[PDB]
Amino acid sequence: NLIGRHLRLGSVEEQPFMFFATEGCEGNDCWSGMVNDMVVKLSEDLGFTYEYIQPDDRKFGALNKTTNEWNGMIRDLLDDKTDMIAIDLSTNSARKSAIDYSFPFMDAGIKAVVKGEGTTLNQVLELLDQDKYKWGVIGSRHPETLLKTHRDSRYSRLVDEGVELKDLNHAIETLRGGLFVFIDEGPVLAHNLISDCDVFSVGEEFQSFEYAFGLPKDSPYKSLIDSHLLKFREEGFIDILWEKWSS
Amino acid sequence: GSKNLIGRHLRLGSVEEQPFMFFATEGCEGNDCWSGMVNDMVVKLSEDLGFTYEYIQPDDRKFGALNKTTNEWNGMIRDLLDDKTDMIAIDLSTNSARKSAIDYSFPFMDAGIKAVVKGEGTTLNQVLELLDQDKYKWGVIGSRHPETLLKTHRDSRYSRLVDEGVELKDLNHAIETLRGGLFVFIDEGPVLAHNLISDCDVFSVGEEFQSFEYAFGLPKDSPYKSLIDSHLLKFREEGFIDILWEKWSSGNSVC
Ligand SMILES: [Mg+2]
Repeated sequence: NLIGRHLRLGSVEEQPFMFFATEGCEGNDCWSGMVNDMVVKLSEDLGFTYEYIQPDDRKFGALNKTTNEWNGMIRDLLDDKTDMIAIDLSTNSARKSAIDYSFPFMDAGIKAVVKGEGTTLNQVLELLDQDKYKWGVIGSRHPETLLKTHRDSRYSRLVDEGVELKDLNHAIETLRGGLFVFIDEGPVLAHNLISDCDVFSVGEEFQSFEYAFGLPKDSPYKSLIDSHLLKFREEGFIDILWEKWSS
Repeated sequence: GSKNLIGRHLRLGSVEEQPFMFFATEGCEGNDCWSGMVNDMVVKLSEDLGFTYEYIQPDDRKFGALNKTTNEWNGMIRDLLDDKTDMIAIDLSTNSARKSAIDYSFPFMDAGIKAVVKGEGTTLNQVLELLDQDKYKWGVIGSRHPETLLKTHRDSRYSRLVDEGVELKDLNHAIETLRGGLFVFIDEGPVLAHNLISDCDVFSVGEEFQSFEYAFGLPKDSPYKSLIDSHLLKFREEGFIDILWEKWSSGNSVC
């Protein structure tokens, strides 16, 4: 079904899933990481060519409830600028209302972290009842969406009253600045903070979701992508790649 | 697209597999014979999506595997392929053999293969050690997912394990045989965790291995997959699946 086809793949840098070199490379060779290794193997086995297309707005994607419009990689997919989103794309109901997901490749949860040993914070909602710590989530990323759609609207308060963060670099910078709880995703934080010995978890992880690829509704490629991703998991390839790429 | 589930009557494949499904064999009729985590999910789905349903068990009482001699399926998988059912509503493990013939819903639970053992004295650290000894017997249940995963593993020593193990008919027979002693039973983590909670003389053989999911089974080209997938994702995101596991899975331990 994919032999000879060309796939336009939405992606962005998100270590260790994807690394994007901004110079010293051309085309697909600018990309590396766990997801890139998956795409390369898919392309070899299924016989397609591909390219990566980043959203101009550099966002993952969320639905703005004021305008009822999407942004980020989700929007590029809906606009038919891409055929599939190849990244750690978290599963949530808002996205599911607009796009499909492939078979998942990894489980993930929401994790909150803070700099400084011995934090008094036991659970993130406690942030609302104090002013020693600031906190935040990154705009147009999955954790913001999950917290805003949580049944307990105190999670919407956390988002609305938090610091808006531009991207992962900005968030980690702010975290490393102290007195700041950053709420994001376990696997991304596990990598990326491996060497920050003075950064600690706040509470336990919460919400259970998956990382998958994103597909447009009625994609003719979903069946094959799903089958091959399942085989990757069953054969141990996903675990081998995580061991290869995660610090 | 246009087709939804309102007013449809679904035939759902299932069998008893505690704590996912319990089937009463007397003193009940129809859907009232069924209870468990999966039943609670189906009830909620039926209310939200507007379908009625019944459960249909395969006569062979198998989950389903592909016979490489005949190229035919059995169990719930076969019933689905034969249009006796519309969806398999159970802890249906994801594997590539099944995926060649059917689709899966969005998953509801992670699971792994787990090996357990009863016996005093020397014990085992990893299942392949079984091949180089004769103190312990061992087995997997025929036409169930662990057998399929071991038979398709690229290390054919796992096929030896299956081929040289004792034949087990179903979960009751396997647990019976395990409790008889000097036996390694290789099955699925969540199933064993629930059903062996009180067996203080049953221990692990190594760590869990192979990661897969439990999902519902759907025929290829089902007009209902999108809706079922969306609703199952919402169940997970809302914490409903976790609440049901806490409701149904065994707690405490006399051990
Ligand atoms: Mg999973």
